[PDB]
Amino acid sequence: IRLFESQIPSHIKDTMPWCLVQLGKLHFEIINYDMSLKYFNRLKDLQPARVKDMEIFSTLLWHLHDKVKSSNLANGLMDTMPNKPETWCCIGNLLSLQKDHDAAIKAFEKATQLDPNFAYAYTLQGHEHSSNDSSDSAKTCYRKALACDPQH
Amino acid sequence: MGVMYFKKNEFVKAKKYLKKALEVVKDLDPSSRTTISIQLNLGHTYRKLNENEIAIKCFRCVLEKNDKNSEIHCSLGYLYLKTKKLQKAIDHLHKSLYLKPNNSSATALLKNALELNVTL
Amino acid sequence: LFPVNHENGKDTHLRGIRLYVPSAILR
Amino acid sequence: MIRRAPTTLQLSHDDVTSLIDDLNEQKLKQQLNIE
Amino acid sequence: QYDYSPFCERNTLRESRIDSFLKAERAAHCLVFHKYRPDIDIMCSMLLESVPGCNKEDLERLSRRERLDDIINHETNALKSFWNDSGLVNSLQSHHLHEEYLLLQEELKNVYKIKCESLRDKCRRHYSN
Repeated sequence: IRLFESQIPSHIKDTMPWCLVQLGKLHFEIINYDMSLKYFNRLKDLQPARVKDMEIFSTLLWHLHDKVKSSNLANGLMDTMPNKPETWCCIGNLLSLQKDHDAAIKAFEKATQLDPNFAYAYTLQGHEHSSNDSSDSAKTCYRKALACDPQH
Repeated sequence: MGVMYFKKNEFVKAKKYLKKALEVVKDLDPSSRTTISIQLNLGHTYRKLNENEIAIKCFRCVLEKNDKNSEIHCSLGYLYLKTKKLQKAIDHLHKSLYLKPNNSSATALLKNALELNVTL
Repeated sequence: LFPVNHENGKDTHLRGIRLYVPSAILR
Repeated sequence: MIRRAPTTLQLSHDDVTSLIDDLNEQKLKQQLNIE
Repeated sequence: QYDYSPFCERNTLRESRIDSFLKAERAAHCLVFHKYRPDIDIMCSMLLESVPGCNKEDLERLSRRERLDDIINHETNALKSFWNDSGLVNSLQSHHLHEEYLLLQEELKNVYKIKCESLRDKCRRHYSN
């Protein structure tokens, strides 16, 4: 973040979508929730129909309980690409945000079926399975999550 | 002959017959489920011979020729945990869990490896 | 046991039943 | 002719249990040494 | 002698098929050539010569980069384009043209509509398929 502040010009910083994504993910990692949202909104302003890595935003907006923006983003993402796994995991995150979670598990497993090498879908599945007061399924899901991404 | 000398708890001659088998088949036909058996059995003999480096090499080679193999990844976890290469051990063990979630020894192996890593 | 119901009923419902015994996050 | 599929050695449960046990006493060795 | 090698790579063809192909081939060519042997001969301002459904007038329009009798002219002209210069329309009775015309845009309109959702619900169609 200090390197952004010093070694990155402001005009490049507030214009590059990739720098915005990296900066938002970084501020997520420091658990700076307010900072990340007002730049991810700028990212959506730059291009609404971009998927890349929307898992971070889905995780953020689940915490902030913004049901309407999440609904809009999920609708737009599906209308753009149905086969990208991040879109399906965002939908499952919204569904878990609402209330029902069995269909969220099913959506997550389908998203993992679209691309077996997506570790964040596995780890989101495992984190969700804790809410199902079930541990063995959660434990197996966590193990298969860590299998996909060694450093997670 | 190598397999049966292995089963007879006489490993040294089993290795020489399996080494001869490997060298006969080395030049031709790396594929076709024959060299796979040769390297797997030879690596098993080394792991039972207590020499680990060439066993790891052979297991890595056969893993290159075949990735979907829970037993291979379990053996890699065994060999890596025998040495102090904990990260490779846990990585291959998690791979084995991914290939087959319900493995008996693998769960205890993961628990022991994680505990050793934390205490390290 | 529910041997009889009100106003000479036939069957019986059971709305609720419970048993009692003694003894922030990253997504 | 129908060549038989060659037999493949299997990683038994007993030897891996022996190794995991040995590792448990291995880690138990220096914990008292550290103390 | 009539050459039949390309019609079948087998070097010998039974005489029944030799006249069968020769009679059929000549008739097929005589249909296209006239609105004789095939081995003897096979031969015979905007660059664009023809587009299905395009009359000479449509082609001319392209170069520019664009009451009972009169409707009968529009009656025939509509079926000229759709049927790719079919000769049976001139033999058709005039009153039989009307019902075919009415069904034409009715089917054509149905194509127009064909040629022209909640988050939870729209996920099922991908999963179930």
